[PDB]
Amino acid sequence: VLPTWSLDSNGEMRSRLSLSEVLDSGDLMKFAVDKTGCQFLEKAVKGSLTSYQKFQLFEQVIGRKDDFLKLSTNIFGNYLVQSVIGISLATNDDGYTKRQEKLKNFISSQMTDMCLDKFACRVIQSSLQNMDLSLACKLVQALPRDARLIAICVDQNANHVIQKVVAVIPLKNWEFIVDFVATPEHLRQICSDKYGCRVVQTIIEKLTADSMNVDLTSAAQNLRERALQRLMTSVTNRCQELATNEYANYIIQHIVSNDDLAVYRECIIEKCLMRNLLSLSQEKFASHVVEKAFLHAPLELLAEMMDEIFDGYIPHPDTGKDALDIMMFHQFGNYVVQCMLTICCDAVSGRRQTKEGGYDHAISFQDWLKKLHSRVTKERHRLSRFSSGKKMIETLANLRS
RNA sequence: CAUGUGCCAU
Repeated sequence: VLPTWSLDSNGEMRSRLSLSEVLDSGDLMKFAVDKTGCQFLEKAVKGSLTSYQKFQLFEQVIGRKDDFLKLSTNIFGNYLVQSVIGISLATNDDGYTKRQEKLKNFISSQMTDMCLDKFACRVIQSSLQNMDLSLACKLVQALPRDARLIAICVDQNANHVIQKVVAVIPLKNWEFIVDFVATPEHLRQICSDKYGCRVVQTIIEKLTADSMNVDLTSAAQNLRERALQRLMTSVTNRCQELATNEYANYIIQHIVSNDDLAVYRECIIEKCLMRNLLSLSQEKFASHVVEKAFLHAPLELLAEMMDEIFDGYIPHPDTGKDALDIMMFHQFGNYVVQCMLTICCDAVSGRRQTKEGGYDHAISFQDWLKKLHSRVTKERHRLSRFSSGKKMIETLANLRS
């Protein structure tokens, strides 16, 4: 595959082969897509480069559209393109603006195809990270705004381009991605997907006013807050679909677990989880969300949650004597009951705070623990047959000390 | 029932 003027009598490259010989020969494309040839170029381009060698490298690697696209989508050549891009941005000569402008053009024209390509998406992320801000923002504007943007968010490779944008580009230049994701149909498709949920999760974290965003100005905080409220509105409106989904349940858990998103935790608990705890506790994926709600709900909402379990309506009653008995022995609900019991034991033993709003809720935790202990005592025979039941009994048996 | 799900990609 390599041109014969570069091989040995054994079929390998000559030791005294130089970078200028490859650049002057016009056969760089044959080396860059070859295994051992690309690695020669990888070592060569990181040595000392004369003015003309940079001239030749820039032209042949990032100066021709078809050659640039062909190398960016190659299993080996994509590494060479990333190396030359880095050299081009560290070489502040005359054509520093021409080369970066041309590089923008080559990428913008084939933005969707290279995002979806396993190897060219690496060129996108490297360019977003190292290009000047004003140039990197032009690549962001080149992202599609239709159904192709959904395919990017759910692609195994293209989703990292969106994650890179979120990480290194200011929110002002990718706010349209937030409002695209917050569109209900797009949110449904994206949050039902393995890679799409990580994209939405990364967006939520960046839009959170936590310790990592304290460096923002007031204008950047206001912009971030408005984008957060819009996205949270769509998330909370589809909370039932998301909490029960195999992938989106991690997003609802993150929101409920994050103190810096407390307003949306309480919104999720009321609009979605309340009056549905019994049904959701028997769900494979939503039961994890119910555990998080019990762990992190404010004490006023927690009291309503406890009261819903202890004296809750069972519409269309069949099996189980009450909601507590159903959950106590259900294959998934038993983890919720263990969570309820551990919360109450931690509160009674001074391991969990019982004061909120200035008033102590210890008397309520005492009442909930008394109900659970009374139930576990009367059910001890059947609980002894289950792993969960053994742990519930031991939890109450260890609180005696 | 000694029990119940991910992303982390050349």
